[PDB]
Amino acid sequence: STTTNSNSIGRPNLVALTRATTKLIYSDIVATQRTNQPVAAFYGIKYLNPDNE
Amino acid sequence: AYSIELTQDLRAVHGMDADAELSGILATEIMLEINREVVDWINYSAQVGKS
Repeated sequence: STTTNSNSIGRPNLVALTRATTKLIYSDIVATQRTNQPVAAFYGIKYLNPDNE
Repeated sequence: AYSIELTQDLRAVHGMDADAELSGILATEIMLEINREVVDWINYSAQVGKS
């Protein structure tokens, strides 16, 4: 009685591949504007009182 | 032996080509030295004049 014990399996079917990578949030979290020079100078400009606060 | 982080700096800030600047000073240096050689084998190999 030939059964699946006689038959020999050549290869597995590849089915599914999985690479585990985080949902990556640097895009939503931080305010990004590319810099065209190796040093990046953000101004910030403060509207004061006569008391400087 | 110029850094890979240099060219990007120097392309961005100065617009110069990095590589093509070193290839500028090496290609010029050898032809300046090979030329400083023969002038220095003329003044080396020349007899003393006014003698």
